[PDB]
Amino acid sequence: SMSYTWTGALITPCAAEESKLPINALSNSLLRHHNMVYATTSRSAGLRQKKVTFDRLQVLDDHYRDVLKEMKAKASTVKAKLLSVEEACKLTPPHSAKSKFGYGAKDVRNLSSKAVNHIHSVWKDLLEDTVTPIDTTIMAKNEVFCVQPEKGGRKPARLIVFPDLGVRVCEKMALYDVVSTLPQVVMGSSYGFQYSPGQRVEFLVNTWKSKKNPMGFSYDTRCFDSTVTENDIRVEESIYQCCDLAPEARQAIKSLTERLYIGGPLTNSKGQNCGYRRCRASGVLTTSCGNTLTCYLKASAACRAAKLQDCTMLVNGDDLVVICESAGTQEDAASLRVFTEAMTRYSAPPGDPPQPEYDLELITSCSSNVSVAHDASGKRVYYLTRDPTTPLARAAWETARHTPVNSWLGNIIMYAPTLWARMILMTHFFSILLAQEQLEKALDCQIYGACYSIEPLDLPQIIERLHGLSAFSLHSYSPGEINRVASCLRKLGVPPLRAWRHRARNVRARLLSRGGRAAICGKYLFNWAVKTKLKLTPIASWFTAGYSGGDIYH
Ligand SMILES: *[C@H](/C(C)=C/c1ccccc1)[C@H]1SC(=S)N(NS(=O)(=O)c2ccccc2)C1=O
Repeated sequence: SMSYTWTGALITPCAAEESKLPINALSNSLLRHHNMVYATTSRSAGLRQKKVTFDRLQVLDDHYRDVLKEMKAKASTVKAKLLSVEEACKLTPPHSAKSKFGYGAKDVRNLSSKAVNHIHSVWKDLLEDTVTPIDTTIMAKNEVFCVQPEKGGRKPARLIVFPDLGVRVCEKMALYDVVSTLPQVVMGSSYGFQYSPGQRVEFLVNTWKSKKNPMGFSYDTRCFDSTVTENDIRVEESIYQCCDLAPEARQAIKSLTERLYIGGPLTNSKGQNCGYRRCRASGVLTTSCGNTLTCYLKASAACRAAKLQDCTMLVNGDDLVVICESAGTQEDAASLRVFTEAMTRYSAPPGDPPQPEYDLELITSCSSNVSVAHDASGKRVYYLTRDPTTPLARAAWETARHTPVNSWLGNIIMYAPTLWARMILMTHFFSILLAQEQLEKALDCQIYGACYSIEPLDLPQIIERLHGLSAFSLHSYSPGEINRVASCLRKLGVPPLRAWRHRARNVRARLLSRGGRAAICGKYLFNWAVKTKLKLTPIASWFTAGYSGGDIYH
């Protein structure tokens, strides 16, 4: 069936959309080429609609059925419970999209009688009606990127589809415990959201070292959400139903699946009918869990079809990486074409064809690649990094414009061991926080899809836990990494790393002169900036599951 059917009505914005980086002294000091930074808007929605709209002709075989049978067996050992309205309300983000029935996120969090009444009303309706399609709102996402001349064009806006606030609260009650506990049990070590950054790089390295003749490859599915069929979503439900569940939970899950997840009508911000969806909605609670389960199922089946030896997969929604035993270059290449053929039959063709890689560092999965550096003692340390272009473009944007999004803090947290996050991001932002006396201001930031409120002053502690103490002592970065960073800075017009060392020394001194956590930040985060090193001793729920698009607040 067609992933989407459109009426003609346009995907419209709900408010003014900023698209260009303003000339701002603060952002200019970080990146001079402001014209290269842009934010996607609803104006490119049509280009995205065109790409995500196509016919899926899914054909399933025995390998697929065998894997599914094995997954359900594991799911049978899981027990999940319903969440109380109170529990679901507390998981709702403070600035979550308000309901169309006279109440908003604040009313929900506060448990206002009106919000609570509508929620119960929606829940009861889910139990009584398991057929009538639930309405959803389709919008174009506003995300920031840097122009890529080689790509021959700007990135079109991504589309987000989500149901009313009342429905989202019900989703939580019916499936939050399921999507938070089931994945790990069914996919074991392959489930990527159970790992902190340090555990992830450890799993990748250990997995690679466990093979005799290692070969790995990432598989990029073209428009994954669009490739997810009604049957995929129903197979997903059958997996949830294998759990030990409460009677109305089963009914709620059946109802949500039939009325929302398998598809439904699309409505723009103006209230007009844009069409119908028959694929995955990017903006529901089960998006992450469902995509991960589906990707895992198809990929596992495809590994068997391709006859790959001693395969180990790591999955995070639609992001997939496989590490196995090589059979030779010509044979590996042929095996991958077979793997791709199977995925295509399962309704999951590739964007870029997968390529066998024989060097772990050359594999990009979850937009990251493993790299190596050395700690104070010269000991080899593996860590995850990535081209810093997008992070820096977003950092410049967030410096110039008041955005409720703080991707820069997420980047420092997740990529703390990198030379770019340490020398550039930490330096630039702590300088700003000092000038504005905002060191104590808590900022919201997404981690594995969930929203957390984080204090920048708690970074040292957070980093030690997520990466280990070595994150504050890494040096002797690989030639490849150093070159990628340097090339990125030239492209964006970002001051060279040496210019950052000077700034960091000044910032470090200012932090040390301040009290408590501030001095700890100066000592641990900027020890790299001084020759006379200080002694870095141990400083005196984030990685359990994925929730991208799930409207979750922790
Ligand atoms: C990829 C991913 C899991 C990246 C990763 C993990 C650990 C260390 C470094 C990178 C996808 S899946 C997902 S949800 N992501 N958002 S995140 O919150 O995990 C994140 C935020 C900022 C920087 C890296 C990851 C991913 O990025």
